[PDB]
Amino acid sequence: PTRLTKTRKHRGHVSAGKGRVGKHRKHPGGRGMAGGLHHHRTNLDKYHPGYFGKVGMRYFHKQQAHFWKPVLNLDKLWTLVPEEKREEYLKSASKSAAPVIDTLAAGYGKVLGKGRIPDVPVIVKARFVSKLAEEKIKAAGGVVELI
Amino acid sequence: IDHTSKQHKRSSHRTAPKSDNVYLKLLVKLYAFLARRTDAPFNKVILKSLFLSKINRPPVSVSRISRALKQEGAAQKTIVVVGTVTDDNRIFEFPKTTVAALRFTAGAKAKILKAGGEAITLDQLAVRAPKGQNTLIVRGPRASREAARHFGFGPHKGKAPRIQSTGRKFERARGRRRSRAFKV
Amino acid sequence: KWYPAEEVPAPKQTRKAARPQKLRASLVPGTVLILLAGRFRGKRVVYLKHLEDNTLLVSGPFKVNGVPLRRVNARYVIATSTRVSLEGVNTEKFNVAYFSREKLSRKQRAEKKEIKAERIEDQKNIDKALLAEIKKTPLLKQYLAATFSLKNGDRPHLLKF
Amino acid sequence: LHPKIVKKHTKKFKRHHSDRYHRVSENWRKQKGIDSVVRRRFRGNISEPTIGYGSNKKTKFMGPDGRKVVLVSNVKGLTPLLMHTKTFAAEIAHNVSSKNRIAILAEAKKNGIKVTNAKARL
Amino acid sequence: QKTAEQVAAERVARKAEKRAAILERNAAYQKEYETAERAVIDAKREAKANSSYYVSAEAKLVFVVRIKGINKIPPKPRKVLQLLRLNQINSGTFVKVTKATSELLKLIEPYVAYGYPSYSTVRQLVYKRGYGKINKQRIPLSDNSIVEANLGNYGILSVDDLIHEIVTVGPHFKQANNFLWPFKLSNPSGGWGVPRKFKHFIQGGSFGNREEFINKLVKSMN
Repeated sequence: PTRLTKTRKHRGHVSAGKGRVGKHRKHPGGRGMAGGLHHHRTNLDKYHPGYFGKVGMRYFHKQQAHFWKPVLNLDKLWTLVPEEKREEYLKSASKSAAPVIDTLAAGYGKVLGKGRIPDVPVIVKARFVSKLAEEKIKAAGGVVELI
Repeated sequence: IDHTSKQHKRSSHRTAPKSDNVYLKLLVKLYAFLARRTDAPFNKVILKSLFLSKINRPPVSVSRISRALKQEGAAQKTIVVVGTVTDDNRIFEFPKTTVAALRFTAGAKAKILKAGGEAITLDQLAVRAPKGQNTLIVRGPRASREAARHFGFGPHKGKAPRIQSTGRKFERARGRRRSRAFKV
Repeated sequence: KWYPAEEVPAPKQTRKAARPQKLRASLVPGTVLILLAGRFRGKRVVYLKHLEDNTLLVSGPFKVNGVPLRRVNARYVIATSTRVSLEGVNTEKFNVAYFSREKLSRKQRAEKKEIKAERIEDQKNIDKALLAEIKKTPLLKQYLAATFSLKNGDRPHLLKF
Repeated sequence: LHPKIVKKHTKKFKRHHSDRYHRVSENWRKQKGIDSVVRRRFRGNISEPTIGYGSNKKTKFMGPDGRKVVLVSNVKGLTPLLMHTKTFAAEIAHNVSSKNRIAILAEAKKNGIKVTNAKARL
Repeated sequence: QKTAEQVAAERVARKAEKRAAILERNAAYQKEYETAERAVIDAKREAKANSSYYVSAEAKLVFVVRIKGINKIPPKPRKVLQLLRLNQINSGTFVKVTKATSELLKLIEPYVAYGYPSYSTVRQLVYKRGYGKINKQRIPLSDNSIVEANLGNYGILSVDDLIHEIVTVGPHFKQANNFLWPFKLSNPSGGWGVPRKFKHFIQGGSFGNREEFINKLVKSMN
């Protein structure tokens, strides 16, 4: 909408809302990140830090797949169990009949223990686990199978 | 004439909803009617909390609601939310309760109704509770928004700089460690 | 979208009573009055009665100065100090009705009307009595005939009338 | 018992230097000028229009009669103003055939609606 | 809806009771003023007989009229002219004199007139240009049942009963005078009785303290 934009509303007023001393010249501070170390350091020492120099080692040809491992919290965990078939399990698995949760197939790597599951046993299947995540599953009743 | 203060200073308060939303302007009208004529504190609150913008009415999780019930001497109170009530699967045993909200999600409407509870809307809340008899107003957490982390940035405020991406090679060197000049 | 309401206006119960005109102390019945304004401006006259429409019923005898039995507004008059005693004058039947009036038709143009017999007779019955009182004190009849006018070397703010 | 329709500032707000240069129109414009004597309100210059000048809300949009002026075009456009004869005053629009005017005016005089023009070409 | 015309016979009876109670105060206050006036006269006289000079008590109550208009005042006595609430020109107060408030008067001494008014003056102000500060808002004192509603907590159940609290400087002066909205006196009908308003009372000009020549003035500015 051009009607609604503020430049319509400026029409008549000399300076288009850019002032008269300061003119609205073209690139009066340089371009696009310039004088970062010079005359913008002020702004680059607030509002950014870290913004110069090279911390840390390199990785040539870092494929973004060896760095996959998307987490899954133990709170969430049960959501990977089907919606209809949940009502039933969460109120009575009673060992040796536990709803297997394949986190991998559900698109997760590490099961990683934030929240607090119920006392119902699970049998999780996962590529990784937090020390605690296991501890929380074992103490609940289930186990972590690795894959 | 010497003015102490700034003259014609506006409210600084949504007196009306900048929302266009027909129905919500019914739901104001009714609560405005009440606020005035009841002289119940509670109605003046609801009326204000209708006008809040979306940012300021953040979603109350049916988990949170549960906590606000587990409070002492409040397990039977009618939880008035003014905002969305969102489903939360981190909790399990969500108790049997009435809840007025502006909008529920089909997760949370079902998760309440499964318990034996009652998903109400703010008009139905008005019928049952004009003055706000046994209500218990819940608000979502306003300070935990993805913007508000960036708000008030600087040395050494302990806050989030605005960056698209990501981790290292992105505001982790000069001015983020003694080893590259200084630590902010 | 609106279109205003066509119900009229009822006026508020206004709090104004109709108390009577209190005149200035100079205007005592019998007083000679100079009409400042009107058909007979200048003409000294006599103030016979304060009528109910806040108008001084006046004559100045028509037989003396050609100023008839006539209403005159208090404010267009100067009360002189001089009076003629009005003990032998009727003035009872004179009132606002006496000067009933009709804005007849509303004709204009193309080309001394009359005067009712009762109007002329009541001129006489008042005048005839007045002339007897006026003839007592000297040159008063002569005074009433002549018309008032400010001369040069007059200063109305100092004329005591 | 209606308020007298006073207009505050009847004189037209002609633009500064409307007379001076022909290129400038008599239609109002705020002098934005930095110098400007109109802008600065120097005694002896034109009155710039201001909300102060506005007319009383009772008497606003009301003409000489005390009647708002609705633009009528056909008879069906006149039918909203039927009971409201004292507060409205049809103006049969410019762009209407003489033979249509004749029909509207009849159905305005039937319903007692004061028509502002008409007059009626002749 | 029904029995509403009986409530007129109810409430007007309670008001016929109040107007008596308001009368019997105002009769007493009149006795209080005339005796307190006399008792200073008598005290002056009795003492004069005995060789001794009786000194009058310092003026409890002071009335600050702003003189100078807003717009070239320094910051400090602008702040103080904001604390007395003399934000216009030609505006008034009643400031209960102390040391504290003497020294506020010493800051603004060339932008104000002031002095020690009288019942008469305080009376003439309050009936004419007396307004309340009623939910912020400049509501006038019109009818003494309004003052009653506002200040009824601190006593003060008529406009005259407020005047009392001003004139005498009662213990509820602070609420009476904050309820009384600042006076907006006109310009003095006589004139300032000078040529140059901004000078002080020894130098002709209308500013500063002028003990009792405030009464003469304000009665005109009213």
